[PDB]
Amino acid sequence: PADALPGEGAVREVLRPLLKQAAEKTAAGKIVFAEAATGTGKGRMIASLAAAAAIKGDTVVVSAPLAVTWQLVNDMKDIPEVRRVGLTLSLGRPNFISPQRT
Amino acid sequence: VNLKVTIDLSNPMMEPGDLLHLDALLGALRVSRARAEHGDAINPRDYHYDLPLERYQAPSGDWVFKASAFKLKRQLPNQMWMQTGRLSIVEAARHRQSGYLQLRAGKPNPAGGPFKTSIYHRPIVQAELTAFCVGDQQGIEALLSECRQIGGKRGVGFGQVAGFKVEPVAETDCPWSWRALPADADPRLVTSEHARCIAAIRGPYWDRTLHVEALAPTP
Amino acid sequence: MQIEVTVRNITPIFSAAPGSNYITIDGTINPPPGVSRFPLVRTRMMYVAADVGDGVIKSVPLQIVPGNTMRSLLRRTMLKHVIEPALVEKGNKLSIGAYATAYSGNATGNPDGVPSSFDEIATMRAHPFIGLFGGGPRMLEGRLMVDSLYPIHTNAERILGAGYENEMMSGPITQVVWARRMDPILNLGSSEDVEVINGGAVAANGWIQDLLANSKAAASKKKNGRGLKAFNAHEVVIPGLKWVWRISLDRPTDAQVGLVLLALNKMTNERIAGGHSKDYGRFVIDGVSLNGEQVWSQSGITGGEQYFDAVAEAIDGLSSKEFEQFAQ
Amino acid sequence: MRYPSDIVDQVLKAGPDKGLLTWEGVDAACSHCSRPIQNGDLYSPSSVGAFFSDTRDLASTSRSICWRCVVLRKKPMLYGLSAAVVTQDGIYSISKDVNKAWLFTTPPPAPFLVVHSSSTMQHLSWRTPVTLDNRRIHVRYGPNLFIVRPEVVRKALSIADRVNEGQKKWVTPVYFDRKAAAMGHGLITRAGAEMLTQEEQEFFQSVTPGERWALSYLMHSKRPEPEVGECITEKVMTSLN
DNA sequence: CACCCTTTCATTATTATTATTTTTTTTTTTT
Ligand SMILES: [Zn+2]
Repeated sequence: PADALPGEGAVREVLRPLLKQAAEKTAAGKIVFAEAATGTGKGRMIASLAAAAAIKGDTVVVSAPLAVTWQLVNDMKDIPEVRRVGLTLSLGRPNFISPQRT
Repeated sequence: VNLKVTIDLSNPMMEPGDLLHLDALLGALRVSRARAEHGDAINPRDYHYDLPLERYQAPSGDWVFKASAFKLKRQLPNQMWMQTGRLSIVEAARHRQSGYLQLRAGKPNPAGGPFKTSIYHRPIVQAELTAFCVGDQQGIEALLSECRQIGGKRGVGFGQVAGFKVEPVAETDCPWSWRALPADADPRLVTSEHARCIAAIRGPYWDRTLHVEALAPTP
Repeated sequence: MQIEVTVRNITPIFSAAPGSNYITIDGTINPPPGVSRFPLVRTRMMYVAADVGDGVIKSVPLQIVPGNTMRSLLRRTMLKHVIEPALVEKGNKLSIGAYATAYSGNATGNPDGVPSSFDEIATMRAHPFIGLFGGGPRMLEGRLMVDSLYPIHTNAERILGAGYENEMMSGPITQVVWARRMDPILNLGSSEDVEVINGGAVAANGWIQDLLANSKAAASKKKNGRGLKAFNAHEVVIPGLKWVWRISLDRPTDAQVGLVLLALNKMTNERIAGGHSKDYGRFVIDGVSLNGEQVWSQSGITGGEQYFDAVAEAIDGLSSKEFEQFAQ
Repeated sequence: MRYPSDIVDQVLKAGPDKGLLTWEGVDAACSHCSRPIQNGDLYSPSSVGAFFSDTRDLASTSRSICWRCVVLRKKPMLYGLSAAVVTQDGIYSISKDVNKAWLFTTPPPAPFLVVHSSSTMQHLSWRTPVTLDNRRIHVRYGPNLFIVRPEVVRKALSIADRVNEGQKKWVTPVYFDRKAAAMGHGLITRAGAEMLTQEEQEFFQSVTPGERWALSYLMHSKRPEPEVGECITEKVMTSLN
């Protein structure tokens, strides 16, 4: 894996091709339709795309359901590039509770 | 490399009189590429042989390109297109009065001349086009990337390429021999559907001055 | 470079098709023999490939305008709107064979095959008008590829491509409009309406007995002249339909694209039909996209000012000797 | 045998017109024939008025007519050759359907030139290549160049006659237009789609438009049989002289 | 000779023609 993306080594070998053209055509400014099956580890490939865009200076936003959130930040903790640029989460009013009522 | 090329169409195309040869398509594509990469004032005779294909030499001269003709698999029934040509007589009359037109004749002629109305009908086929050739796949892809039309470069909208695909195949599968060949070709290369005629075997297949005594297949 | 013009037709679209087409009075197209039929000239339709339905390809009808009508319409609006006022503000007088080469795609400048050097091929393909189409005895390839007017329709989804799924039509798009001609002598009321006729009552009566004798003789032959009383049919494409128009230029100059843009600026007064008496083919332009970027506005074309300056200095400098040298 | 202009000497006997120029300079092809006009060969400059519609089918652009197709460009050679086969022995009119049964299906001669007029009169004999072998017939019809094979047409006739066997009324398996101008030229008929199989439909659909144009004149309600032609060679010779 | 009119000739012959048949769910975690 010479000249690999950040976090590429934890992505499976089958998803490496989708990841490379997805990063390439998002580097060109196009909206990329990338399709993979359930057990092929799309979270790791998404992490690679987010890290490789984050080292360019880009403000990267990852939109996902709240069940996918924990494994997405699980794929976003140990790579050094998102450790350098930081990772945060935006949560709404239904993520919290009223203290007085509870 | 002994590869094989399909083109599928987003628009119906003119059914070719005689054979659509793949090397003719690549020659026209290389002419367009040379027009982009030099400019407009060039000789198309110079660059339409600069092709990434093999060149078969018959036993006593008469060399041809190693590229078989386009075999046609009809997705659609072979319909017909009509086109007409006529100069608008009304604008000619108003330009004749306005002085912008200098026409001594006071009457047109729809059977002949500048104001001739002409009707003509050409076959139309929507098809998968499969050819067989020996050459480099990368150069054929680089040529066919510009190939927006095939069969007719009509400028009027026909033969628009939905896509193309080149794959290598084994030797015994590929019928390269299905091509216009010289009469001195090898006995293993002459088939039953080949017959002796006047045909071009190379380059501009429309140029009747280059047409030779050839053994060629029937579309 | 590509120009995609999305237009809506204000009036119906009619481009007549060849063949002998017959419709009944109810609407059945091409009846079996032994029943009363009707003359019908359908609008032009091609059988195109369809991936709708199943993954296999099926042949479906698609009702279009042919691309030749598009090419001649674009050509004629450039001549009528920018080329002719420029050439008559200078005093230029074209010749037949140069007018025939500019206005039609014909080789009557010299019917002979005129040889074309590569330098003169280059200097005529870079002309703001001439290099778009070419034509004449040179028979050189024009730079303008004008496509058919395709309606945004589900039968054309292979032709249209992805992205037109929003604002898309389906189902039938042809309506068989029935037209007729009445013998207007039968419409004549009284002496005040008939006094303009030489003969008047005598001439009107004579035509009525002539038409009566011809009709009864034709009906007796059924169990070669023809009267004025006609009633026929023609399929038109429905008005208000959205259409895409693809104009792809093979290595264009700035002035050529500017000429196409100034054609689109003034083509609202043009028509696209075989219905010029009935005002068929009136359209307004809703979108013009150059290289994927939309440029049309409500007050004409806003954008491409380099093309506009190029075409202004191109149409200013032409003196029609280049048209004559293009012909012969 | 090599060129269409070889019919001017091998089949009929004709000479160059008086006043034609000999060829000078480097050798160039004819504007019409495609024959290379060598030095020592007679030629004409192109002085046509603006009624010659056939600019699209000019072989070259040397602005020169070879004398043999100066002869082919005169009017009796135009209308008298409106539908004919020009073999090495004579000129046979093929306007009868029986004659096209004779030539398209099992023709005796190998080398000839087959011309048929779509319109009333067109420049036809010089722009068509010579049929060299019978297995690949080159036909001109109007502005269209056409290819016919005898064996495939014989196979088509055998298929259509066996599927039409047992029916008193002749049913057309696949429609072909005689003018080749209707859109439905080459279309399989409904009943003919039933009484042909799918491989037979693909075979009748895959043929070149020359065989479709031949089977228009050969597959219809009454069926032609192959009989030889009336020789119009003396007829067009009397027209020419 | 470039610009047109208007004359002239030609042999066989037939005609078929694509168009469609849902289910009625209650998810999700925004302001
Ligand atoms: Zn010749």
